[PDB]
Amino acid sequence: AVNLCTQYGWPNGNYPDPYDCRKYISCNGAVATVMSCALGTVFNPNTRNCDAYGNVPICQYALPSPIVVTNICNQYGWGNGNFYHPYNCAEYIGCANGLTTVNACGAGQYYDQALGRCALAGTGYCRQYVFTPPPAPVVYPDGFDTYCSANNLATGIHPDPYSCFSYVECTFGRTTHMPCPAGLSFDRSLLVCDGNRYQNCGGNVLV
Repeated sequence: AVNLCTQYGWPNGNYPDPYDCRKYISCNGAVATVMSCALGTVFNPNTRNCDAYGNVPICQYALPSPIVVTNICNQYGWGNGNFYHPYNCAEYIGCANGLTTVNACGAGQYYDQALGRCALAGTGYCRQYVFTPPPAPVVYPDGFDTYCSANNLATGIHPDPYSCFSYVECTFGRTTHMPCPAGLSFDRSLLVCDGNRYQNCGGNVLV
C-alpha cells in the first residue's frame, strides 16, 4: 500500500482510495499514506481533495462499500463510450444511452483511458488520476461575456480558457460557457467533453 505512488509512476499528490471514498491516498515524498477526510467531507475525484458530501454523489459515505458508480452515466449525463472509474485504476465504466456498466480489467491489468482498454502494468500508468484540477469555484472576470466577440470566434464550440473542465459556446457573437459533466474534461482538438483529464488538464506536464 505504501508503495502505490512509485508502483504507478505517480507524482506526489492526492489519489483516490479504491475501497473508501471517505479516504484518499496521499503521495508525499514518493510514499503513500492513506488519509481520512474530515467528517462531513469525502474525496472528490475531480478536485483531488476532500469536499462536501453533496459535491460527490458517487460517494455514499454511510454505506458498507461507499463508492457507488453504478448509476454514474445517468447521474452525471455521460455520453456513450468507455470511461475511467473515478476511484479504481483496475476498473472502468461503459455508458450506453444512460445505462451504466461497471467493468473490470483482467487480472493484473489496468485501465488506460487514452487507449480505452486494459493492459498489464507498464512504467508510468494509471495516468487518468494525474492532472491539475481547475480552481473551485472557477472565477471568471467581469466582462468575460465579450470573449467570443473580442476573439472574433466563429459560431459553435470553443475551449474555455479559464477551465479544462468547461467549454465556451459562441452564438452570433454572444458568449456562454458550460462545465462538462462531472469527471469529464474538454478535448481542445476534437471539441468534446471526454474522460481524458490527463491530456486535457495538464497531466502530461506533471509527468
